[PDB]
Amino acid sequence: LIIIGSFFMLNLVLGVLSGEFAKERERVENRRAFLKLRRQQQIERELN
Amino acid sequence: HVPPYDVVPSMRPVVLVGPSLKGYEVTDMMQKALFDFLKHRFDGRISITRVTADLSLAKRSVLNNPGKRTIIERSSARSSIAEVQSEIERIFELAKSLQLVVLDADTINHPAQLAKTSLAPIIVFVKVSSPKVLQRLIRSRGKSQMKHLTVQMMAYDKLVQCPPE
Repeated sequence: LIIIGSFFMLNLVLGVLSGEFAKERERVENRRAFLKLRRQQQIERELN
Repeated sequence: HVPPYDVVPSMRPVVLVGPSLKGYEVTDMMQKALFDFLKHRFDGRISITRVTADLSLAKRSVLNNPGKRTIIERSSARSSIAEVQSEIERIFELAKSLQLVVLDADTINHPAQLAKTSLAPIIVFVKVSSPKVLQRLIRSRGKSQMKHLTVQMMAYDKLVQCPPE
């Protein structure tokens, strides 16, 4: 009972959440925000 | 009637171009770093000379002798072209001594300004990769540079628009 309903279910939840997060990261808005952050970091390095 | 041969100094002079207008703080430190480095590492074989006056008025096919004497009271005799013309050959004599010489000219800010003359110098380009970094670098100096920041962008962008060849 414990093995099937508490560890297997936790594994399923972790897998589904990881897949959802991976799909969410590659969305257009998140990609644009990350590009902005990377460009700002390059600017800060060159400024330093 | 361009002659096949031109007279140039024996050792190529070195000129540093401002990433932006010379005589301003940011550029001034940009070239003083190189000047101190060449002086310190390469002492005993390199001479440093400063040209306070202009150097862009070096012409060879204008006239036989414009303003040969200072007592002519001509428009060109009492003008600044005489001193600039006298500045030309001292680079030649320093080059004839085999010692490398640089030019600390505060007027030339573009390679084309000093390309058709008989100096034929080595031009060193110090530039920031992006104007975004340059704007904040200018901002870091203080409120004094905020006034000339506006005209200081164009001296950078026009210069970087120049072809790299």
